[PDB]
Amino acid sequence: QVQLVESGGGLVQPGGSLRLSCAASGFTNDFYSIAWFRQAPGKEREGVSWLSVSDNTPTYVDSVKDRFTISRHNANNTVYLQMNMLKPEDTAIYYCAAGRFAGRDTWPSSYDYWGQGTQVTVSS
Amino acid sequence: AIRMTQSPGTLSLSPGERATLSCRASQSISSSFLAWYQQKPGQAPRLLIYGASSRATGIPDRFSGSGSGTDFTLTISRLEPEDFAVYYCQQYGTSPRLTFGGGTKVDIKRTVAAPSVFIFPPSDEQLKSGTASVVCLLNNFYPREAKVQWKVDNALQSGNSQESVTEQDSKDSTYSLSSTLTLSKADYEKHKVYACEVTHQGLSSPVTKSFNRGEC
Amino acid sequence: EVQLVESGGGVVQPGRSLRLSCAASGFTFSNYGMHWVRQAPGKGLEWVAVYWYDGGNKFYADSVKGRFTISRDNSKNTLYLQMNSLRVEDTAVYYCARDTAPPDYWGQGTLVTVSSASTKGPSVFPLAPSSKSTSGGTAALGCLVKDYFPEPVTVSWNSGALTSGVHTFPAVLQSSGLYSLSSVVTVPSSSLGTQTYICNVNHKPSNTKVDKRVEPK
Amino acid sequence: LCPFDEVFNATRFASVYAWNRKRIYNLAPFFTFKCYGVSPTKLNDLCFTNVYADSFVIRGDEVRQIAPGQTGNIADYNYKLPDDFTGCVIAWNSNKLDSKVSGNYNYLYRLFRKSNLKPFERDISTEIYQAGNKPCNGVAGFNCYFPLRSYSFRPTYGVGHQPYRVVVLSFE
Repeated sequence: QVQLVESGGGLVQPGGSLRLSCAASGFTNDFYSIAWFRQAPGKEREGVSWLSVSDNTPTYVDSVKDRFTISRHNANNTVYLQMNMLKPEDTAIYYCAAGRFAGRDTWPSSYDYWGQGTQVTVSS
Repeated sequence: AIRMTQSPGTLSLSPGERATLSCRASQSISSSFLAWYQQKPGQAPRLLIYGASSRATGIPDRFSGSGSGTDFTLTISRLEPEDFAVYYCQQYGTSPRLTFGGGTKVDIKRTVAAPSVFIFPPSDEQLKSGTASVVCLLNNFYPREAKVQWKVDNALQSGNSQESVTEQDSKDSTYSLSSTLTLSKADYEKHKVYACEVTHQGLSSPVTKSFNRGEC
Repeated sequence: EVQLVESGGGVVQPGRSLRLSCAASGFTFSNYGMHWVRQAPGKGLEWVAVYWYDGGNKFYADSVKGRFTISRDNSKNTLYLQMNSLRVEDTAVYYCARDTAPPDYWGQGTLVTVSSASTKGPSVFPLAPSSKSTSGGTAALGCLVKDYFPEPVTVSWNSGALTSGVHTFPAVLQSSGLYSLSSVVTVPSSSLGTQTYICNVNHKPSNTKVDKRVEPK
Repeated sequence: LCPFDEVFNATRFASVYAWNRKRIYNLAPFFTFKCYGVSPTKLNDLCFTNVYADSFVIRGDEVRQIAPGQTGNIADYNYKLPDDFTGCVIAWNSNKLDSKVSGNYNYLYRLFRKSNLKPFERDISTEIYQAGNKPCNGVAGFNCYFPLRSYSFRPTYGVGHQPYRVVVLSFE
């Protein structure tokens, strides 16, 4: 029923930009939230950006604060993660996740709905 | 209930040696709930290890714990002179009850020392009061395992003797033991020969010291 | 940092009562559970009772259920143990310790002695050196310190001038309820007829001082 | 003013099985902040009858259970939230306060129970749980276990076994 559609990854040089997209389908209402988890090589899933949809309130970890921007386009029901000033640190598999709540969590297990990850690689 | 058995009962090592202490459990136990202690004579137990492998604040790094399931181990990589003491393990954490281990004593090591045996007749002033105590001294021997048997007219006594053992001497690492035979004055003057026989690792043959009641 | 200090422990006849106290300092007392643990002389550690902080649940070991009562006054940072209908088998060093699994820092440890006797000084009898039982040129002599209560006694030889080769054995509780121990010293047999040997026994509970001269038979 | 400092800045928290309840915005990224049935930006514009503040401590791997329609050891036997729960849940890593440096064995959890807990039910019973056929009669033995176990909060563990102080705000 509920389904998240991810796309937008690729290979980029240090300093470039990238736009990830998470398309949420079978949601009745606007009462859910989106989180972006990146899984570095050998690291655990770690949230980097959160968006409470009903309130349109973003949250970012400090390492991506001014470089990452999360927002939502209402028409296509899609959450976007604009990643600017990319560093080699940002290389990871990015996931978007959904839950029937308004807010944010560092715990992946708190999200009952996910999407298939997209690869983001930053090197020269 | 759970029973914690430590082995061996007495660990005899020299300073600088590696110590391996064992703690065996009657049931399988989550490694999160096992502790180790050090207790010195006259002191409260000082916590060494908790959670099978974690050292409390201040514990030197020569102490290391391991194990899971039913077998746990406390390892001392290098025995320092301050480390010779009594060590208990504990099955805390589960229920309020704090079951403790029986204890393993780590003492100093030494060459085998045969005991010097002495027998003391009861004093004439004590016999004035109706009791006769015969004292048998085992002086400066090692190891601690020693057998002391009282013979009264070549008849083996039982239930009328008590033993006391000294702590391992700091200077020569030997032990001493006193066995005291307590008889009434009437029973004491019924018999003639009083002997305590001593068997110890340092003695080729069991040594018997005796005196005849009334002789000089 | 943190430390505990106990008190109250003392001699008490069977059937009577006694209350122990445990004074805490250096931490927020009201946030921690407390445990009484005891240790009979020459034996191992036995858990007695716990006062949990969370709900206030009190748990007692089966040996002491109904006879002992644990309580606390957080405003005074004090833990108590009321011991009622005391028995001989309750004689032990009682340790105050945290409930923080396992226990981080313990207390001093008071000594509760439950016995039915009266304060009494020891009789001192000589353990005379033998004229023939010389073990390789060395002779043994000592003093039998018998029938006293309670612990302890101190034994010195020649007012402290003789300490080498001296062994003062631990006391044993006889079936009479009184203690008894021997203190011995090994000396050269050649000095038995020349050197005077005197054992100085002191028992402060009964205010008893005894000097017994030990001479060959 | 509503006593919110007494709950968040409290010196110690209660165990999850005996969770305390106190009858009564910007935060930071290291705070788990989930809300159910209501929006955070609208809390200043709403009046409620009663606001309950539940506080306790669990380990990191169990924060997922403090949520409506969840199952597990903590939700079923310690602290359960209803399916129509209206409120927010707040949690943060408190390893510097409830671990080895402090040494706070104030956080317990319930392991055995005959049935699940109803929403907002607190079970402080310490009766020997009967897991077999024979009656326990308060004796810890085979198929008769004490229903409370401990948390062994160590420093070496990785967030999943580290303490998290949870504050659940119910809006009635």
